[PDB]
Amino acid sequence: NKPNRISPELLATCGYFMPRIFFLNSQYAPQVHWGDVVAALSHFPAGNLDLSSEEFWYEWMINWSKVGDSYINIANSAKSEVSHVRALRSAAACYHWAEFMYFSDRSRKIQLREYIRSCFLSSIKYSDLLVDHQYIVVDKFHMPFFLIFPKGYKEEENHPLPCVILSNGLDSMTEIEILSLAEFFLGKNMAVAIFDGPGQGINLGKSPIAIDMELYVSSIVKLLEDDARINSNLLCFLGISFGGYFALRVAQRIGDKFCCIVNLSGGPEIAEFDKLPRRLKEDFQFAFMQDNSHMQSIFDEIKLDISLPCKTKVFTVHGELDDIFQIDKVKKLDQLWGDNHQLLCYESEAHVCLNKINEYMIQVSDWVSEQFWLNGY
Amino acid sequence: NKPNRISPELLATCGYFMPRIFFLNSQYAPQVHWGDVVAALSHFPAGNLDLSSEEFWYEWMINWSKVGDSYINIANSAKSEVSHVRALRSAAACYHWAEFMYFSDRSRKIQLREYIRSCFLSSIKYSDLLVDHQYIVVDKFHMPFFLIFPKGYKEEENHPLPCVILSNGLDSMTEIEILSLAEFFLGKNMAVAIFDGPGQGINLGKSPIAIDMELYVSSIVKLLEDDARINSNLLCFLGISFGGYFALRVAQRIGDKFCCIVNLSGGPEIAEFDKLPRRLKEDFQFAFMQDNSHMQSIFDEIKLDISLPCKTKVFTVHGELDDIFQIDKVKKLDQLWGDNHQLLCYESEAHVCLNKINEYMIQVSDWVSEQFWLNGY
Ligand code: NA
Ligand code: NA
Repeated sequence: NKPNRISPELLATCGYFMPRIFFLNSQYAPQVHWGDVVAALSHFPAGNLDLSSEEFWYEWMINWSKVGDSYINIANSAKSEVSHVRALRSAAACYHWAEFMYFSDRSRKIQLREYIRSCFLSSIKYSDLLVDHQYIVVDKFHMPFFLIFPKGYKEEENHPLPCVILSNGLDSMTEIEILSLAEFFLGKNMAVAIFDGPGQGINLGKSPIAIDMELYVSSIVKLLEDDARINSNLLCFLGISFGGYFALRVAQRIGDKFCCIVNLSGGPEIAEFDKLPRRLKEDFQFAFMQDNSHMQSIFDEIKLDISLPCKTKVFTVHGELDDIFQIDKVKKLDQLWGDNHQLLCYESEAHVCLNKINEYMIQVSDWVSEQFWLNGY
Repeated sequence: NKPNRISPELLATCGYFMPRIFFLNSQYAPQVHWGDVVAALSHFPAGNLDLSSEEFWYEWMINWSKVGDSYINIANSAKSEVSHVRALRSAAACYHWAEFMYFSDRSRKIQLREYIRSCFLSSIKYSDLLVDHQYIVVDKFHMPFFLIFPKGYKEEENHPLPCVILSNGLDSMTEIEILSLAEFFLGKNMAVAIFDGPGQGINLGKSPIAIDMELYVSSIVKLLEDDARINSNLLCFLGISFGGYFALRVAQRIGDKFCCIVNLSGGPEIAEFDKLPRRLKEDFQFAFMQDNSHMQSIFDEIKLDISLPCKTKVFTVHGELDDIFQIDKVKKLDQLWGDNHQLLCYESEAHVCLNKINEYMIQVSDWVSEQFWLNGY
């Protein structure tokens, strides 16, 4: 018998995704341990090493689902609330990596996201964080919304807090990657607003993702203006990935509502749809609830008019080797937007610079604090 | 230009150590991100893949030192206390993986452990945990000692707390692996006592490790008896690795002082010294401050008399494929010690079962709580 280990071939093949799967060391956001990846991949079928193939991500979903199931069983037999919550968090992380690049069974993907959201709402019950969970009605759309306050927050012993609104990317889950980012702002005694817009979080596969996501952000701003606990003159919008694209839109359309905006590896336009690597064609197809033939036209419409003015301070983190949002288009935007746009460019980093996420989220969090201080906080 | 990645050959070679390096998702204990491992190993010299070779661990120490240095620079330029502490923790983790299997420069290894301890004492200043740091005098030895209380602890609003004493293994650092384990008990509103006995933590390479570590544990017990904040009738001793060996000694010599004892992959005797794999000969040599020729005699003397009675409830977690503490010797002890010894044996797990550490620390923490409840807590 050999110890349970990940195949060298598989580890190599998954190199791009390993920084995504581990993500950020987080207190509240579900996170995998190395052993969870071993549990998922130790018995992964050999000869299945094509990141672009449907068969790879089927086995990926199946194997990660097993590890999630194992943690739900630990959670169900847990002898304490603290153990129960630890197990539910581990389960949620495993189910997210099961689903995030799986698009072949719409009902199964939605089921896995429901598992994650059920785990999250259970974790909140036993957490030490004040979570204000509600639906924001935008026209006929009921938008899931979480307003989260720093550790030991009491309204009676605090002035109104600054607030960071954070957007999902194409394939993130709100309580996993976005809550992970949000902890950097909670750690600095800021409120955070995380949300499931159309085609985002729990709504992925239910409603098509909205290109004009600023309309939904506008409704969050209106809520924060009405909340006495929040200083609406100290607001930041942060987007990761495609969420970073929304961050550039917010800068153009409603930028004057924000002291500052953070773009984590979003861009003003996406690379040619047909030539997208890995599973990204199916990823974009699933989010927009459209087939291959309709997607380039959507990419055309997505493309920003970069001459339309940037109405606040923007900080972009981008990788030179990003194959989804090309660095040349980001640098063109950086040049045009001038003193209002700061670019941190990582020379040897792929899409979202995930080898640097710990160091750049330190820098980004301190930059946001500075912009609030520059607006007299 | 290719994105910074770890060589397939290197990832494969390091498979045994990757679960050790990532360890446990921790709130206080320093922990690496995936990106830190990439920073360490992306430019690791090719053709250097022998885990048993001195040249491998020299380059390992050099490359991990670079990443630690990078985090100290982030810490020194940090614009907030929260950012400063995040950076110091990341630095401490990197310096630990630089040193933990490096024995060739005594002064450099001690220097790296001093860096970690300086980072830790700085992190305590800005932490939300009550840390009682002092020296326990045992004869002429001044033993570094940390009594840590749960989050939001106030003596005036608490009865005396149960306390878990945790021991280092051969190559752990007290504020890294041991504090990581300790968080499972802090999470359950227990006090934790972590310490640097002879040849342990900051004392590794300064004093030879003491085979009779129970003498130093006895002095901790006396301190906890005198502390009004601690219920001395609700004490647990946990050891990891060689620390688990000390846990078996404590069970034999002063077991009646403890409600329960946890042995994380310690054993009653070590495998033949001469045939030890990887860097373990140099590891044991360094800890005992002795040369190759003296080490088998020490292993002889280390070997327990398993007929000497176990004086409390013991829980052992062990891997079938452990190549340091053979499972057959652990199972012999389990049989002899009877109803007072419980064995969790993982069929396909190597030394310390690190692919299972998250799930088994859930089970272990709940088991300790149960033993305190069985002693009327
Ligand atoms: Na307000
Ligand atoms: Na006491």
